[PDB]
Amino acid sequence: MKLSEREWLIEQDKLEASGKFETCFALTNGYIGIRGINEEVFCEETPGTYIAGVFDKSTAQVTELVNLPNPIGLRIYINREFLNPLKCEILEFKRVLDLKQGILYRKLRLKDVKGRITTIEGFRFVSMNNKNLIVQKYDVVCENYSAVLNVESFIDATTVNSKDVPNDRVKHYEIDKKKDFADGIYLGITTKDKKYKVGIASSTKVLLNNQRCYFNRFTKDLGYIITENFEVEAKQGERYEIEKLTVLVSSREKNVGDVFETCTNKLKEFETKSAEKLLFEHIEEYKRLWDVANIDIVGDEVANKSVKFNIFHLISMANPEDEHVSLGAKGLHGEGYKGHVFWDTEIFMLPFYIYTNPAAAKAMLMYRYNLLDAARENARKNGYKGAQFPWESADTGEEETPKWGYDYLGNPVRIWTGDIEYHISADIAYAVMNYVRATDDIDFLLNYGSEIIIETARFWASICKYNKEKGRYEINDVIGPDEFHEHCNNNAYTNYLAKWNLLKASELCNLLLEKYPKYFEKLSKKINLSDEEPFVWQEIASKIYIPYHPDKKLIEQFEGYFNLKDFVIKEYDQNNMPVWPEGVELDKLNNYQLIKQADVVMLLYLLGEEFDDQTKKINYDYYEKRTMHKSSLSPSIYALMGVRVGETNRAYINFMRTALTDLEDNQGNTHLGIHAASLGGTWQALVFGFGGISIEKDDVLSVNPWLPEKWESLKFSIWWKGNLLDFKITKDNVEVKKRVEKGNVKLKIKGQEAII
Amino acid sequence: MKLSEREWLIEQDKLEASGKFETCFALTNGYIGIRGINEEVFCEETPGTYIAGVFDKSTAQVTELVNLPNPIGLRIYINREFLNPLKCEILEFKRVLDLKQGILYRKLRLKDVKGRITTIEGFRFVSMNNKNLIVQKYDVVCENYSAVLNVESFIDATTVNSKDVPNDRVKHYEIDKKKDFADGIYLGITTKDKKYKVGIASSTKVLLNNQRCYFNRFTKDLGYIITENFEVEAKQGERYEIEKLTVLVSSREKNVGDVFETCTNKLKEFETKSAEKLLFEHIEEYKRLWDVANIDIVGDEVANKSVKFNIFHLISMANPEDEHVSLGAKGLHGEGYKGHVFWDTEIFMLPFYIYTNPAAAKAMLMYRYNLLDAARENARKNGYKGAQFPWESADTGEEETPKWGYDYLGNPVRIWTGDIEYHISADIAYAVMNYVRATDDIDFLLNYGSEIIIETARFWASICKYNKEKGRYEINDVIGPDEFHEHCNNNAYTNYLAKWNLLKASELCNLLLEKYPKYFEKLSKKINLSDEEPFVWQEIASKIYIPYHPDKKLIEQFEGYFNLKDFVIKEYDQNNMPVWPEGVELDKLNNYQLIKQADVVMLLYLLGEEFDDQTKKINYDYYEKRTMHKSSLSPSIYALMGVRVGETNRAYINFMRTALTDLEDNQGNTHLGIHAASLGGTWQALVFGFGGISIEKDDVLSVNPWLPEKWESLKFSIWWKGNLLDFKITKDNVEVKKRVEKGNVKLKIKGQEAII
Ligand SMILES: OC[C@H]1O[C@@H](O)[C@H](O)[C@@H](O)[C@@H]1O
Ligand SMILES: OC[C@H]1O[C@@H](O)[C@H](O)[C@@H](O)[C@@H]1O
Ligand SMILES: OC[C@H]1O[C@@H](O)[C@H](O)[C@@H](O)[C@@H]1O
Ligand SMILES: OC[C@H]1O[C@@H](O)[C@H](O)[C@@H](O)[C@@H]1O
Repeated sequence: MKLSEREWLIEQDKLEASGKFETCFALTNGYIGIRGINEEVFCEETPGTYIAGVFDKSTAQVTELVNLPNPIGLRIYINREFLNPLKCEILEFKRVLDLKQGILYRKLRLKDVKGRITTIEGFRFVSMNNKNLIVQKYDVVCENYSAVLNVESFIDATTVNSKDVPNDRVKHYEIDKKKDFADGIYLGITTKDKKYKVGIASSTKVLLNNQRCYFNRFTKDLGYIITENFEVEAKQGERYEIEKLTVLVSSREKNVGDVFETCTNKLKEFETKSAEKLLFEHIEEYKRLWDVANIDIVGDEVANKSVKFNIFHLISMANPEDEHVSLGAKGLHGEGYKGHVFWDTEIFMLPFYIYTNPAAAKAMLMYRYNLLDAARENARKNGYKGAQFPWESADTGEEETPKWGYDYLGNPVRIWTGDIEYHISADIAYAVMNYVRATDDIDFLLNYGSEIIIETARFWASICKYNKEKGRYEINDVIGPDEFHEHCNNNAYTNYLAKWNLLKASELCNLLLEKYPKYFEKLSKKINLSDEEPFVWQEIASKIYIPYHPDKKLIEQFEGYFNLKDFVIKEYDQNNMPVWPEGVELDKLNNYQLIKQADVVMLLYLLGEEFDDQTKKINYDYYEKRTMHKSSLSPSIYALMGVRVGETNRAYINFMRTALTDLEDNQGNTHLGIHAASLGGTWQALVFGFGGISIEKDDVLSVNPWLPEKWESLKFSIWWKGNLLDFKITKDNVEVKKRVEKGNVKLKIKGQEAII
Repeated sequence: MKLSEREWLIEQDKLEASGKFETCFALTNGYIGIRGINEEVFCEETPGTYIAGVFDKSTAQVTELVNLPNPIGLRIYINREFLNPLKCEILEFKRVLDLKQGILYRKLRLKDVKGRITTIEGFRFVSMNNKNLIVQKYDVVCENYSAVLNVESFIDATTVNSKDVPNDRVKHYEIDKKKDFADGIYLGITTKDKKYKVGIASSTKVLLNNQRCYFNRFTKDLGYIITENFEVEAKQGERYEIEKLTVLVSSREKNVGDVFETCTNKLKEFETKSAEKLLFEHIEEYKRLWDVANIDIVGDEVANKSVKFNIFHLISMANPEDEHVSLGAKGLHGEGYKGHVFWDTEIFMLPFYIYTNPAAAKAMLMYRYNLLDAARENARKNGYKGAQFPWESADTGEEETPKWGYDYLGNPVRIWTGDIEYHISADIAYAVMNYVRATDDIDFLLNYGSEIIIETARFWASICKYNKEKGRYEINDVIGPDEFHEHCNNNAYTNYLAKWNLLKASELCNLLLEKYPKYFEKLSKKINLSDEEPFVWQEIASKIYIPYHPDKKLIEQFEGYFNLKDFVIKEYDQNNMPVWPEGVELDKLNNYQLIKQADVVMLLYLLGEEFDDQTKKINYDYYEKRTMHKSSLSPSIYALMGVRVGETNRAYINFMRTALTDLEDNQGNTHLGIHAASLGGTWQALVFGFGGISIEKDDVLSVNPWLPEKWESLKFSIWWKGNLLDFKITKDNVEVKKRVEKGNVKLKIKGQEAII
């Protein structure tokens, strides 16, 4: 293995425990996730070992993505004394994530108090093609000495969730078995609710010139830590090659029967290939994905690198084979938000997959399809009809939003988002149409998508409330995307999206009846559709209230938002983020016009082909200036929409706010996990903002790019109607090339229609 | 509580993890022992939690004193984040062991990265009179803030033995059960060989003005850790009191019945007593101990204070109520030597007890008595007779000396002390007489002691070999007190002591037959003692070879020793310990005249009333120059004999070495546990060296003091034939007063009879 050039490398400065790097250096294949801890597992490190879909509640308030035993641990002892990196003089330190190859490398050259110098150089990856497999390889060289070296491998099944918060800590698993099976060591667990079993097999070997070079192997059962240990009579300057393969299998897999048998056989197979060869198979997967997803920015090396970083974590975390999971708000990179799935995925993350790997996007839509029954049950429990998707989803599709937490001031507080942040159900319907529009996947629409869109429309028809005096339908006592304002009436974003979802479902019903009558019938029989429902939906939609001041062309975020105390945003912090205005009480956010994130502007982004340029510009200007950017979701959408409305003054800096969310930790909580929505947002702002792509009413692909000052070019590729397109954007021009000649693509390049 | 004056305080300078101070501040009551870690249990700390007599082997090479779960842990959290003292600015730090009240005290004033200042102040003790009880009491003041404090009490059963050595690391217990019993938390273990069960019940509470002030208690089951948590809405300046009581019960106690029930009942009674009542009981016990054992040295503060330290640890570690344990080589203060009992106890430590609290000496000797069957089996199976006491003893009395270890160069070695360091069995018979002569405890002598002495004489008769050519009995292939020399023939120390044991045994049989013939009958039947044996002993003893090299008057350590290469000890380190001469190889110590510790000079101390002053001088002079002091048993014996031969500067020098063994860590390995022999050594150097005491034939207490230049005054007390004698030595004068009268006392002060 050879490192990629610097352009592809993300570097940690200093040898130390770091929450931030544990997140940025977290490695996943969309099934296994592993936090970027150091292999020694130092004192203050937070390990993270996750398998997608493996959730457990036990004594916690809601179900949580399980922190499984930590299997990657590896220590070196010199004559039975732990070679402790933080205890040595550091002669050489390098530590990098290689985004092109998807490996985490680390090289240490250490001088201990005895003046002995040792080299430890190696890497690890979570296999993209062997989803069960983790691979670690480290060369060790005793440069000026000879000694007995103990290579210690260990699985640590003392891990817990919420390790730093005494109230919330819980161990979500019990240890079923531990075994020295000669060829390695095994530890198996069952989650405490008993819904999942996981096996972990690990096998370490120490070689010199590809022979096993250890005089003794022993194993230790230390309670809930099991170890595998190789003693080597190490001679000065010789190259001791340590390889550790670890396999994780869960009872989610078809169909395994015994995780122990499956683990250990899987490990046998992996043993017949070399570390070199598992690596090459791993790197091929990254080639295939980068070939489409890579974006080249010329003139801004910070932007270019930060964008590779965003994309890499996006391409790493999705598994199109798994139609029973989707992407948590922090990927598989940490515990913040408990591995739950929000609108972050449908609205921020999904378009990336729609346009770069449509099979991933479909799988994540199949997650929602498969939880339709839980969404129907969720509706029924709240007095509504159709499908009411939860604000926070895990494995069953029940509402997993906590009811209690702590506010900005550390006080206990009720959490209302699960209860009344309803827009999620519309967001999923929108994301369904977005996927089908892009791919022309009619099969999906007919068999799965239509049912989702119609059931969420049924939900919206149940919650809309007719106000007779006013001759309008309202949706009252909600939270819109701006979570600062709770118990609002007629959030415009919510009302509009509901209105969109209702008209979409009618339109679909009449299309399926006219054009796909056998599919219409099967849907109608499955979900009990009546002939009147399409009309009922048209009628509610025609009269849903949108708060709107025609004289000022301003869309009011929710009724009465205009009477609330205004406030000037006067300064930015070291990371160029808004700082709260003087006067503001952080538990009275409801009384001001300050907003957390894009809300009307989010609406203007999603349903933009239905508002005029003046409107978009006017509402952009009003809200952008009142936006605190207090969610990692916020800046991407203001970069993207800034461009779209000619208000490019601040487009660059919002863009760099999203792109550096975790690399500069600009929200201060990167240690909780990757800000997964902001990754998708960054990609969207380049392609739908700077790259100037927008979709028009007749599904014609319009292109009106704007590059910031520093950028001479921007290249990116998207899938559009089954055609792979290459865009090259420069200061002056736009070129679009099809990668396969054949098929017709209609574009509107700066007001001018063009065929390719 | 109020701290004692500074003369009675041992101070740590700096807040940190420290093996040295874990040992130095280990607290014990002779049942429980607890290493001097900080409440929080920082990452580099080495907990030790032991119960006397609780030993397990499992996968280890030999049985080891078990490191049980660590029950003392206590951490504070402010709004859910750990107040970690190592992460704060330390505005104030004080940590002392109070030798007089036997409590460990710490005060911190901490300033965190958020600017909040917190004070944490308190202490802990392992109850001297309630042998199952650990008491902890801390005050917390939030000096410039208010917040929610979480007080977390934890029992950590993830502990193991030999934690920092991978080959040797062994968890010696399984967790039987954990329970939240509302007024506390419970964890029970059973050791892996199943020989001991232990219950731990702990109760924490948080009070403001002696009223429970927490709004919530909760407990957590985190695998092999259980926690008890208290949430407090803490207000600036208020003093919150945390009290933690912990009960440890083992199946070594009588009538435990159900362990959970016994533990939680005991803690319930203790909970009826205030901490101040509990502390006053505890201090009263130390008061009773110090009233006899305190030694007052004037003119030298370093020596007066380190002496308090040495006696503190001795008085803390003996439980005269327990006749089935004795003192391990490192007390109950660490895992060094695995809790094994060696000649250290009978010869070094036991005299301190014999003269300051004989009841403790007698229990220690009953430990031996109760292990005679094992000593008989040990003899038998080695092809010998009588009672061959093991070199290292634990619970069963079988030989527990490891056969394999690592030499001075780090390489695997055969350890031969268990096989051929035979002198332990005479050492025990010596200790018996020593104890009996001081106390006139005839009953012990008739019922217990005589059986020991006679069965060890039987051993010595059975190992002696007749050399027909040279006309004498020999004991060949031995290790004597100087362990640098292995497979020696006729070690003088061993031959004389065997000769002493044989003759003592004949003598006792003659006394028993004549003065107590019923007892002589009962013992003779018990052990099948025939009429002829005592004549056999007398006969073997008359012909045992003693390497005199007259009339040089020079006792050769063993035969051939004088032919080995001589080296000059020339250099010393900054603690004044001998450094190896140049040209010495540490794997060839058998070929040199360098010795580890007192051997011939050990013999001149123990059987002093049998060699003349000229003889002593000569041998002291020859051997001291050759003594490396590579055992902490070495310096005290040379101080003592030094004074006895008027070689007197080197006496003070050796004395300060044994005084400071742990406080200056002069052997470099204080972190393993207290050097328990050296404690006794120090005491004996004072009383029998500088103090001038010896016992000459016919139990005449003789006194010929020599105080060092610095010393104006030396006071101390001893029990002699049931009399408590207070002694006061000044450079010119000696006085003696009875504080308790009993036996008649035959006293000589500088050749002259005296009265009292
Ligand atoms: O998980 C509980 C809640 O936490 C808040 O920090 C987020 O803003 C909500 O969207 C979420 O529902
Ligand atoms: O990322 C999870 C949630 O975090 C909150 O801070 C945002 O307000 C929500 O819109 C978001 O979905
Ligand atoms: O415990 C094994 C051996 O260790 C050595 O350090 C000691 O010198 C012996 O007296 C003991 O038997
Ligand atoms: O302290 C236990 C043992 O340690 C060894 O180093 C000494 O040489 C022995 O005499 C001693 O009994």
